[PDB]
Amino acid sequence: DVVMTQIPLSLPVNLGDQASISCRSSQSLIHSNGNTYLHWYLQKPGQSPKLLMYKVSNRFYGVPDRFSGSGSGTDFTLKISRVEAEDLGIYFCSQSSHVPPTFGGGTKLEIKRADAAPTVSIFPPSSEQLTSGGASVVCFLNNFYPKDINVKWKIDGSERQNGVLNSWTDQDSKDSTYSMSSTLTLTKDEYERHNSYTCEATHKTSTSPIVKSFNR
Amino acid sequence: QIQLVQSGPELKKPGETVKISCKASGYAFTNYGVNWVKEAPGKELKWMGWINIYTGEPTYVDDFKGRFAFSLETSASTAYLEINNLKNEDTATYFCTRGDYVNWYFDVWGAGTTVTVSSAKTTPPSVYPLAPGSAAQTNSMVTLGCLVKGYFPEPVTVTWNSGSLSSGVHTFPAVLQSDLYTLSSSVTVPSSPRPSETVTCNVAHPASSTKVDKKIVPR
Ligand SMILES: CC(=O)[C@H]1CC[C@H]2[C@@H]3CC[C@H]4C[C@@H](OC(=O)CCC(=O)O)CC[C@]4(C)[C@H]3CC[C@]12C
Repeated sequence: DVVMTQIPLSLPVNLGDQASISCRSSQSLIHSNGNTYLHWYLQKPGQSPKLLMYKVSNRFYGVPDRFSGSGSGTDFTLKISRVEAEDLGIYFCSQSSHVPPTFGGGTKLEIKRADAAPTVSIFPPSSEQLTSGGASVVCFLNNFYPKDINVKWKIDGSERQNGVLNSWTDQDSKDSTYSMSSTLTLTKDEYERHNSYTCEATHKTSTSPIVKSFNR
Repeated sequence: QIQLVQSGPELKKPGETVKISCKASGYAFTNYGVNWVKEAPGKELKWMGWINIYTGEPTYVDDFKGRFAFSLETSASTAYLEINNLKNEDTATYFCTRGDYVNWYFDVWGAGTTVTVSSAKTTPPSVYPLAPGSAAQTNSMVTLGCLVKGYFPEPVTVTWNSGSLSSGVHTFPAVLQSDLYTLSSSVTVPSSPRPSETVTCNVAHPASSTKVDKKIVPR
């Protein structure tokens, strides 16, 4: 299967600039018939994909001339002249020359902002849950950019790796940042075996970790 | 308008069967193939197979051999994909696209149809409050949050103060624990509001006709 690998995964375009997505094939997309069938889709949030352009460089009906395509043989490059808010979402390059048409990659166009560090909050198990014998510790890593963040749960100093559950929110519509919660859930007995529970946030924007704790 | 119109969202247990409807209109049905596309969480957009209106017969890509069956009822312009003996791994969104014989692209995509496979029975969530345990003004600000844990099926709706609090609200996407859903929301307010003034989260689970209001009381 011709595996399309395209990167970057996230393109923090600065609205208004020229942006370049590139895509590459694990084979030549050059057919016996003497043409290249590399196509380009665009899928806005929670929706169906759209045909954007076909055969490496032909704009499908609708696609304003802001979109431009290019390449040959194995490397391709979709290019947006001056980006516009209307055209942000994930981008897929599928080729229909060999069997099967493989879709690869997925490059999402996101916005670029000044680096932000996270408003990391930590919460102990509310009475209600303890009374039912569960124990959920909740750390809220809030309002930060860039999108990647590494979280560590140290319980008595010793790191825990299992009992975890992370969830992110994609770029906030009105403040270009991200957010994530880390939910270390453990049994009440595992819980009151110890004091000290701490959340650890190693992020681009900081010299040393961001730590947060409560002592049970 | 010209489109492929697909069936509604299915919730099936394992070993069942699903028949997704792909009804075409506005265009000459016989002279385009109907292609099918599986989209899976995190997984790639994976071309599943094809259906030839001309001749009828259908082509399957290896992965979707046999259990997946490409039907067709031409008079009626509808195309069908059927999965039998749903494994828990079939949870995805299925697209049907209008495939073109000349440039071989897929230009008219259907809205999609989500299959969710699970042996979980309808369950109400447990709305726990999460009050600080005593932290200070980071810089004159407080953040509370509710933890809607243990439900099925999706979705749950969480509002603070019944819609009044939008900003600072970050409802995180439902994640899974043993078939059931666990999800959380956080609201951030100025130190003046709490506790001078009340903050609450309203958790509604339409699936089981339950609305819960847990008032965040201090610690
Ligand atoms: C109408 C319709 O549905 C269209 C949409 C996409 C089209 C298919 C896309 C892939 C190509 C592969 C081609 O390559 C080859 O010649 C074989 C050798 C190789 O694959 O490298 C042969 C036909 C097919 C399979 C196309 C037939 C018609 C399709 C199905």
